[PDB]
Amino acid sequence: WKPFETIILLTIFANCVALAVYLPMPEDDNNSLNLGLEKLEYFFLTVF
Amino acid sequence: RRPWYIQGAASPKDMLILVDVSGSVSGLTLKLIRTSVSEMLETLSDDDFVNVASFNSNAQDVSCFQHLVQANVRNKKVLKDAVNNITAKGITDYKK
Ligand SMILES: [Ca+2]
Repeated sequence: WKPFETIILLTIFANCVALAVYLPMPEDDNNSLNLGLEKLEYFFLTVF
Repeated sequence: RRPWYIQGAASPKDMLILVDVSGSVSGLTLKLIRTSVSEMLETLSDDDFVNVASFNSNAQDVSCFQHLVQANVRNKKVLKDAVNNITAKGITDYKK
């Protein structure tokens, strides 16, 4: 009943932004940002 | 690119060609890399020593040489044949 929905809205927007800045690479190649965003996926998964 | 010009323009070399075969070079850039390596080999003479190596999260030679070779017609042909066989797969690692 608290304004706890707005926090979830903001974290959903953050998850969307994280998905957007992901850069697909060919043939199992990666960069540092992609490795960083993969770890961040656990932060969203546990909160949800 | 003539042999006499190349001879008179510099001194004998110890060249080592380091080719990136990580995943991101897949496509047009790999084909251009192969052609460019062949063209660069075309500029070497019998006083020059060359070897071609590749790396994708692990560095290795492209052929059965494993060190610098005389870069005569036969060795250059072997290096060209080995270079026109590399595929792009893996993660880039410049330190290795
Ligand atoms: Ca790369």
